[PDB]
Amino acid sequence: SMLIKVKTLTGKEIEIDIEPTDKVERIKERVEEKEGIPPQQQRLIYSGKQMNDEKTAADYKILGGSVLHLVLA
Amino acid sequence: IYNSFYVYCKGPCQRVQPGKLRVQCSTCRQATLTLTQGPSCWDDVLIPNRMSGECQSPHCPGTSAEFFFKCGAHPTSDKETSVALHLIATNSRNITCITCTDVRSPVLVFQCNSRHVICLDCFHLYCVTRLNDRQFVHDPQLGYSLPCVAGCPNSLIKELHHFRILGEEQYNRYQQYGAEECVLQMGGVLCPRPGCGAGLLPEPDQRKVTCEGGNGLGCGFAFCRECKEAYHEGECSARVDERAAEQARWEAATTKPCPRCHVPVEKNGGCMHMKCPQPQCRLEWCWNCGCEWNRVCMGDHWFDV
Ligand SMILES: [Zn+2]
Ligand SMILES: [Zn+2]
Ligand SMILES: [Zn+2]
Ligand SMILES: [Zn+2]
Ligand SMILES: [Zn+2]
Ligand SMILES: [Zn+2]
Ligand SMILES: [Zn+2]
Ligand SMILES: [Zn+2]
Repeated sequence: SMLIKVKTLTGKEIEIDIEPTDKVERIKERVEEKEGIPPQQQRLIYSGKQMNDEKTAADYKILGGSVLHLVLA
Repeated sequence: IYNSFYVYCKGPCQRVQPGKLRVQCSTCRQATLTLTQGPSCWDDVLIPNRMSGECQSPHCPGTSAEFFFKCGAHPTSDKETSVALHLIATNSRNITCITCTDVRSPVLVFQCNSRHVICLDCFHLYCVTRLNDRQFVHDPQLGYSLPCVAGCPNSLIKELHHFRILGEEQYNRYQQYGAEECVLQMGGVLCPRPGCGAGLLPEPDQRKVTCEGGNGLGCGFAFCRECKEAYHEGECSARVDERAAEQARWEAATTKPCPRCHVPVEKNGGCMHMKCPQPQCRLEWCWNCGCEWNRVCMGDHWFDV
């Protein structure tokens, strides 16, 4: 119900549809389902804040079209 | 018009605009929630599950309010929302800006003890200059942010969407720098290859960093942490005006009669929904406008300061 972008520091963008009530862990699963990166190697950062897997996108007040940064561990 | 609320319209406006407060049931997400009481502060409309109500939607168990904001400058879609920028306020007291000293509106008011005020033009300048100078602060909890211009303690901006005032491209730049700073704070490193700038989290054991990742995630360059050159062998060398600040303070620069029965009513926090405690009148009115309570007053100034 909400489109967001997942962006590497390299500038590769991955468009993903999410529910604002979805947990950050569910976001990582969607990244796996289309880029094949295992969630355990994914670090999501929003506006400099490392995101909590048990928190929701709505907790960060992320709106449609906004960007989460992905870093590989 | 009195506007209590300002949003960042990412839509056609591409700027800070006066906003409209709306409320729905948090369960069915319909406009079917009759609030127990009106909101009186920012906390009431920003923190989930703080205010209660009765949902009128058939067989809905919801008793919780979900508030949202829309830009009030443009004809909105039903689904769209804009982020509320709580630091911003109409400058009704005609306070001067900390930077340009001019009287402007709206203004951003920092949450420092001095409640320093700055115009949106000067706030933009502050943000742009600080972003270039790598002077943004990385907080392990609050993210990538700035305090009050004057450097007041406990003034770091918490609602990071305030930085949208940078504009779309500069905001993206702000978010890239935030992630970059976050990586460095996590003990990681940035790939030094021009056109890459990948965020890599190696161990302090392995100082053999390979830019791992395919289909545009990594470049494959192998580098040494110290020099930021190709993997080496072993160890190889190879200003705020004082008077302007003083004047730019929100605060340092009770009851009201019923419009029908002139009997004094006391305000309930910041809520502008007033009900007269006089049985023969009991008028429902707006503290600000002095008209009968309506949906326009709700959207524009349900509560204030
Ligand atoms: Zn707008
Ligand atoms: Zn409902
Ligand atoms: Zn100014
Ligand atoms: Zn201050
Ligand atoms: Zn690289
Ligand atoms: Zn070296
Ligand atoms: Zn009355
Ligand atoms: Zn009113």
